Amino acid sequence: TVDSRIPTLIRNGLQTKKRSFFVVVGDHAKEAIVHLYYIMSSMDVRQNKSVLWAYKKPFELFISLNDIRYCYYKETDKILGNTYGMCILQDFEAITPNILARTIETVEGGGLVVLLLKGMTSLKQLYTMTMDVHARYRTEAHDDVIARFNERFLLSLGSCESCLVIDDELNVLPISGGKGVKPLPPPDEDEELSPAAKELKKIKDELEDTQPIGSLIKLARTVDQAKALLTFVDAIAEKTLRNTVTLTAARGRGKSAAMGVAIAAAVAYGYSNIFITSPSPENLKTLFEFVFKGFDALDYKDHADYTIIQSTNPEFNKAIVRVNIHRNHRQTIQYIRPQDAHVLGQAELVVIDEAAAIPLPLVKKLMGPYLVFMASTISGYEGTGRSLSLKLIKQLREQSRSLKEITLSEPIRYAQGDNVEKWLNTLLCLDPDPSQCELLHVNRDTLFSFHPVSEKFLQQMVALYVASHYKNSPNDLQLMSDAPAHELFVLTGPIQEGRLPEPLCVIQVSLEGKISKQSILKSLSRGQQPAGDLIPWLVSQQFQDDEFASLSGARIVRIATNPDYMSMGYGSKALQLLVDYYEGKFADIKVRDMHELPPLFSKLSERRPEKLDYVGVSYGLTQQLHKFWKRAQFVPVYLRQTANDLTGEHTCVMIRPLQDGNDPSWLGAFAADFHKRFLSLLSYKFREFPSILALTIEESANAGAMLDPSNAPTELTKAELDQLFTPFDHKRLESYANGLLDYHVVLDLMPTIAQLYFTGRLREAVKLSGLQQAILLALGLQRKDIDTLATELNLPGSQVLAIFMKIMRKVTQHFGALVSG
Amino acid sequence: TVDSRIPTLIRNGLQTKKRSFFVVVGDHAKEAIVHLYYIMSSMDVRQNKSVLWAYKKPFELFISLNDIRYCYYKETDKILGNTYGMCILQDFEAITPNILARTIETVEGGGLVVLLLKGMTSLKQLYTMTMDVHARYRTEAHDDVIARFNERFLLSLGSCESCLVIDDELNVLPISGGKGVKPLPPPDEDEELSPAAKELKKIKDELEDTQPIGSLIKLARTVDQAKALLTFVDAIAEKTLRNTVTLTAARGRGKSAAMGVAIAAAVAYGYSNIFITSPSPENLKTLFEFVFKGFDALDYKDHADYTIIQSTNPEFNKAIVRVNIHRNHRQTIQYIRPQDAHVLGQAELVVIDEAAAIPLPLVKKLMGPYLVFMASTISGYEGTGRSLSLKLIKQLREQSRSLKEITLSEPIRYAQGDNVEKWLNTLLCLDPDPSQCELLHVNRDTLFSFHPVSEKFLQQMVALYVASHYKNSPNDLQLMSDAPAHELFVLTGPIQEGRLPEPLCVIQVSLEGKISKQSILKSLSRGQQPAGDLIPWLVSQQFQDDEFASLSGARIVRIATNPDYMSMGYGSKALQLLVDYYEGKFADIKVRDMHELPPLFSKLSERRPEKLDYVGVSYGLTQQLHKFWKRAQFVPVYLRQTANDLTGEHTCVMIRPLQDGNDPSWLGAFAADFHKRFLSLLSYKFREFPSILALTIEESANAGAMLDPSNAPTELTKAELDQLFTPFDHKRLESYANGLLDYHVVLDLMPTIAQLYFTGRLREAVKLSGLQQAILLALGLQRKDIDTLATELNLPGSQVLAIFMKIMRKVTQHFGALVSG
Ligand SMILES: CC(C)(COP(=O)(O)OP(=O)(O)OC[C@H]1O[C@@H](n2cnc3c(N)ncnc32)[C@@H](O)[C@@H]1OP(=O)(O)O)[C@@H](O)C(=O)NCCC(=O)NCCSCC(=O)Nc1ccn([C@@H]2O[C@H](CO)[C@H](O)[C@@H]2O)c(=O)n1
Ligand SMILES: CC(C)(COP(=O)(O)OP(=O)(O)OC[C@H]1O[C@@H](n2cnc3c(N)ncnc32)[C@@H](O)[C@@H]1OP(=O)(O)O)[C@@H](O)C(=O)NCCC(=O)NCCSCC(=O)Nc1ccn([C@@H]2O[C@H](CO)[C@H](O)[C@@H]2O)c(=O)n1
Ligand SMILES: Nc1ncnc2c1ncn2[C@@H]1O[C@H](COP(=O)(O)OP(=O)(O)O)[C@@H](O)[C@H]1O
Ligand SMILES: Nc1ncnc2c1ncn2[C@@H]1O[C@H](COP(=O)(O)OP(=O)(O)O)[C@@H](O)[C@H]1O
Repeated sequence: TVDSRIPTLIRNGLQTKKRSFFVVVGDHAKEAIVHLYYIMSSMDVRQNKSVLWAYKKPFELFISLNDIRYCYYKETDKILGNTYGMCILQDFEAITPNILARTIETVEGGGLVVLLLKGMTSLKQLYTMTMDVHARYRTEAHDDVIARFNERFLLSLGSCESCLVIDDELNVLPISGGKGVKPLPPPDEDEELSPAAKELKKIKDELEDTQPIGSLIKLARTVDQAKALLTFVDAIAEKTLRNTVTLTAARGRGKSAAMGVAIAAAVAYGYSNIFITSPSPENLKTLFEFVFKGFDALDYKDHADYTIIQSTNPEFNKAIVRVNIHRNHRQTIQYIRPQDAHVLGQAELVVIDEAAAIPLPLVKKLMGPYLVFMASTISGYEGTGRSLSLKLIKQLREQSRSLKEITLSEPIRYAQGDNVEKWLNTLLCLDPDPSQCELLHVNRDTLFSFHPVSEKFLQQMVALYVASHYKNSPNDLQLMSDAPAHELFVLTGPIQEGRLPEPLCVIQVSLEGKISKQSILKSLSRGQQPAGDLIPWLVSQQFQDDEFASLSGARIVRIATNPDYMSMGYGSKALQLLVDYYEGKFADIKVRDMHELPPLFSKLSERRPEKLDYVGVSYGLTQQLHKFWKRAQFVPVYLRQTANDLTGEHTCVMIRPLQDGNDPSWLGAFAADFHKRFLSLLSYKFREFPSILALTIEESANAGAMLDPSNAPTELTKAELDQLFTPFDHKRLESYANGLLDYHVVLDLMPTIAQLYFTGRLREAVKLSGLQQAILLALGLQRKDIDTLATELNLPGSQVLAIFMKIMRKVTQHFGALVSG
Repeated sequence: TVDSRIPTLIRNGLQTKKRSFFVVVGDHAKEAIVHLYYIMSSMDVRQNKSVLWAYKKPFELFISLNDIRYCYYKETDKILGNTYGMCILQDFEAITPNILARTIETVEGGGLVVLLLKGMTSLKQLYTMTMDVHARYRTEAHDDVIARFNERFLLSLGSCESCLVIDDELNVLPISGGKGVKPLPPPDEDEELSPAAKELKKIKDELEDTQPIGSLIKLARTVDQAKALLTFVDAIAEKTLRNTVTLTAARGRGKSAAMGVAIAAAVAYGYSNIFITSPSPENLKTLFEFVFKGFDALDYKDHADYTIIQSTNPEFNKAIVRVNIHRNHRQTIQYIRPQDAHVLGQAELVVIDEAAAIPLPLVKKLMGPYLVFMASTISGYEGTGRSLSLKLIKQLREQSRSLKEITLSEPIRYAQGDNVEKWLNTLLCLDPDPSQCELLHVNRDTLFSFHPVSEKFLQQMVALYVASHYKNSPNDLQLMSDAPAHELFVLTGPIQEGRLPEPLCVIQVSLEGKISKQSILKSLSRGQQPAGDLIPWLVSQQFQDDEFASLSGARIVRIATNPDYMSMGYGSKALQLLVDYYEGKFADIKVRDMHELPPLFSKLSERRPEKLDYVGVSYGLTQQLHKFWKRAQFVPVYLRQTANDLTGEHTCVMIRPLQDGNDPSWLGAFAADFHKRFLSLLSYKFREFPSILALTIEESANAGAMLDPSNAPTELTKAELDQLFTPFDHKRLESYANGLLDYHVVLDLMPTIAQLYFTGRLREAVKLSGLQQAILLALGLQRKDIDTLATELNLPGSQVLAIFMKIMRKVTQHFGALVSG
């Protein structure tokens, strides 16, 4: 006698085409799943689909009757863009937030989601379970890890109306939030149909006569997708290259699939040069899948009218790089990286999938005097921050000849308003004068306790620091929840009682350091790296130092303010409060844990700070971001040569010696060493730096070198000048300074003069303005051509020569005076 | 009573459609020309065309009745691709060989060519005329200039059968070679027509039905041009991109015009991406002229089916850069420079006009997996050497899927076998064991005396040294003929009597130097440059030296061997003979000058050489050419940073101190100064040099610095090493040498280590192989990326790191031993 709730929930999910959720507890879950599949199959025959099964590393007879796909947790990326009738998760030890999102969105509506839990006497042991991720965050300085994600995961099962926590012998648990589910009325679909379906049938048959719309539009499944297809084709049909269509929606809405049909329409419309740009070739798996689907709807013949060129040479062997069409005249569909903007000088259509993830300058150069298609993801898994989307939307409007924007709401695989989708979005959190503001430390125990007040703030703070991420990674939530030493700080204004304060800025601080001299020397003699810390474990390796790792410090993992209050002062003010705080300036029912709840908003005054020596931040170098860090008295110590592939910017590490009463000389050695490294390294992979940006780093690094008085530079004597330049070199300089010689001859002297000036030897003798320093820096250490410098400075080439010659007569006169005197 | 020869010659030229030549002598030539035009017009009405007139800086009534175009001698390039019924040259002072060719080829068949000569008592004063060109060759060391081109010009008038040296009062001179011209038989063209015309009419009407050939083929004027059109279109019609058509002919044959119709055919055939590459946009004036002519034959409508985009922004405002076609789908015709090979990744047709003038590597990268059209000029004005054409033809055959070659012979504007064309080609000369060979000095007085034996050798030697010129410049003949100090040397084998020796190698040596210390200081204090000499006038300016210009030397203006005997030894052997020779090791009838003729083949033994200090050569740097010069014991002194636009290579100057018994130390200072300049300048515009090529220059320059013993480098002491690297830098080096650190960290030390090695400080301490030196040179002084180095060396990137790490453990151990010891 099976319980009647399981058949009731299964029928409810199938009738409305919304996913159902189940969790099995026990060591004999094989009996449960086969009974679950029996109920699902005995009530409907349209669900005999693939049963996705994921593990890290009778039932025997039944597994040989239905299609089962076994996919590894690390290999779950291969099932992207697919559809399965049931998702199964077996090993709890490896279901990260990223994996949970990936294996859930690939389930069709009306299916089942079943999660396998190992044999348990009671469910109270799940909150303290070990994982495969706390093993990452273990450090010798901070080892103990408190598991909080499992606490939130088990408490959130009650907030899902389609979740049934089933048992080994088919029994329901009180923690399940769907125990009170009532059966739906019997379906009546013989004549009555959903209004969206009637609207979808209306638009399909209305344009059936017209071609190529009549054949392509049958591929659409939603009204929102269909309206995008007409919007795309309408731009194509005008045969005018002054259009631009921007599409934004969530993940799983069909923007990429609708993008492919738009491209297939353009091919049939007589378009020769078609280009696709995307952050990764992986994102084009579905886009190129529906181009062929659209081609099949157009009755194109394989190996006769089109060919598929697969770029199997690189690691992404499955990626499609080019498709050639030779029906009447040779038409082509080429996939290029966003950086390759030179090929687009002859194009007619550019499709930019996931344009939000592309850096804004790349999109700016990608768009030209042709037709551009754009798609973006604003919510859901792998979403984008609201700030970058706003920047992209505003930028396109400035360029506007015609721009049209559309949106998609209804999903494809599951009905809108899905219960499991809402539960997962909530679980992963996918979607005043500064002087009066005060910083508050957020207690992580109450924050992730799934309390209604706690949950509301968690959504606000999560959306605060993911508002600028190029891609939304849910694994960061696992990081904050289960970190051993990460502390969360929020800056709020003066807020009255009864109203939760609005987070104006969120700072995540990780405690780093306390490295024993044995541990550093053990691994500095090898190539292995625990990578528990970043700032102490990099400066020690980069500088081959032994004392810095022994210090104790903090790493600013993430700092973000509200996008509405940007450039107002709520970020710098939070940093100063955080800096002063570390300076010691402030002296089987499983209900939510109502007890053991400390004040969520524990003020900094009532908590004693730790004794810290420095604060460090590792961040992607940008001119605006660097200016903010330098304002907070940070000095660079490191700057990675290999620019990040996704963003195109170099990682920069800054360290501030916040502790007062301590020697500011251990950092003076680090800043000086980097400063002398930067000058010589300005020609290796730093040649692409703008002159102004590279100058600012040099000034900041030089300022940091002044923390140590022993690093003060000495003047240049006459004896040193003679050792550096032969009399032939001097006579060349005098003639050029008089305007009697071309500048090309005196060009080998750039490294000598520029190094002398920027190392401080010539800095006090001759004073140069901001513009002259930038030209000398580029010509001397970046080895930039004059024409390249003229373009970058937005100045004529002759004017650059005039400024450069001004630099010489200042240097030439001092050199002559030094030798003569 | 006018003489009957002028009407007879005019009728002869008109009937056969060959140009006629006249020369007028006197101060009242206006009476002669108007009588000449009267005879021309009174006998035919199809000659009332434009009368081109060129000057540097009644008749009044008659000039207002006919079209006259006045063009400046320097501005004669604007009449390129035009057609005129009569060419007039007035000022003898500026009719250079280049100008003479330019103003002659633009005359239609049957027209007149009249050259105006100022009033003369006798013609004997023409041989000694000053010009506007000898003013260039005047030098303070060598001032007197003997005019020989005018001597050859006046003697060659007798070798032209259509040249009548007319007088002021219509009288003929004995020097004229057409005084015995007999009248042609009366024409019979009512029914009888030339066989070429019948063949031309046959091919036009045969393909009249077929389109787009039927309309385009009417543009052809010769059978050879027509056969090219069918050859071009046949490649287009196959719709297969595995074809390549190479066209070679003389200048004025119609290769460019036939190229345009081929492009217009491709547009009508459904070709979207069409690209044109040429050395200069000027060469495309006629090609783009006939594309529109072909478009008009296709009845394309301006501003409705095609648009003309003119690149007026640069200096070549008349150049057409792009043409867009939007009849059915957007088709385009884009003009790109040969260097821009990245855009061709999507193309369907590439037209390479004047492919011979393009460097071979550029053509190699221009051709890809598409259809390529090629045209070249092999003879006539602005021709190309036989060596480069052979290199291009062979290279294409190696790449062969299908290749077809065609040729054109019959001209367009004038009938084949034109008398004036043959006279001009002759006038401008447009078209054994080495141990047994001996060098011979060619006497310039007899060489340019127009003697039948002398003329035959002149054609062989001219074709010898223009066999490698990218473009054929006839002004060089004016240089050799009227130079004040240039001496011509030819190397011949042992040849029996009665047979003129075959020139195996020709060397043109210009005597340079003897600059007073006042003259150098006068202009070294200013920016003006007489530019009479090159090697003494550049080393003095580049090095700010005062003694080198006072020396006496020789410049090897041009050295070329027979293309059949290349890489055999006839060039190096001639150089050694020339070097030893300067070392003093060898103790109104105007007939051709039969008297005053020295031995044309005066041996070096019977002529006393001049006391010389050095021999210098200015040449375009190539790896093969540099190896030959270094073998002859030459050392570089200069290397221009700005690569030549046409060829893409940098000018290099080498100097050899051939004089024995003299101090080889004045050059040791020059070579050492360049060697220290090259190391620092390897990052400014020399970054494009291959590692092997840049290494060879460094070795050669370093070897030259050894001529001065005082320039020998000293060893590196322990004190110097500590001054260069801080203990942090040393500890970084030890860790990397052990394989305990990434190579990116130890990268700022490249300029320090590479400079130390290549300056000689570390050269004797540590020995590096040829491959290791090249990697260290590029990574240290060229700042090349590893991936760039891996591609250039045709080696995997990991292997480059392995070799680079080998370089360190040699340097690291010496540094440790130096400090420890
Ligand atoms: C706005 C803000 C800076 C200050 O906020 P404020 O508004 O409060 O500025 P304030 O008024 O105080 O001073 C005024 C002065 O600030 C300046 N300023 C004004 N506006 C801007 C501006 N828009 N940008 C910059 N500077 C600005 C200046 O212009 C002005 O000078 P001015 O005064 O006269 O005008 C800060 O709060 C904020 O939200 N930044 C956005 C989030 C962020 O990135 N924070 C830094 C994180 S570091 C550790 C870290 O994790 N790094 C990473 C990052 C990514 N990745 C990977 O890449 C992927 C995603 O990228 C992937 O996810 C992965 O993660 C990674 O691996 N590691
Ligand atoms: C062939 C030749 C070198 C030796 O002749 P050989 O056959 O005899 O060589 P040999 O047997 O003695 O030694 C064997 C060794 O020679 C080597 N070697 C073997 N074959 C080659 C090879 N094909 N090329 C190179 N090196 C080779 C080596 O590979 C082998 O080593 P290996 O041994 O084991 O194998 C010489 O004779 C010759 O024709 N060179 C062609 C004409 C030329 O350019 N001469 C130099 C002129 S400099 C002053 C000057 O005016 N410069 C310019 C030039 C242009 N421009 C502007 O650019 C426009 C036009 O460009 C425009 O017109 C304007 O003018 C300008 O402004 N200024
Ligand atoms: N018109 C359609 N017809 C059928 N399936 C579709 C359609 N549109 C989307 N899908 C489903 O959605 C998946 C594609 O993901 P999609 O939502 O297009 O990515 P994105 O979120 O980038 O738009 C495919 O696996 C497919 O099953
Ligand atoms: N098919 C043609 N019809 C008329 N004129 C032509 C034709 N072909 C060549 N010409 C004449 O030749 C000139 C073009 O020079 P051309 O010989 O094509 O240059 P290239 O020597 O590079 O082929 C034009 O001025 C034109 O008058």
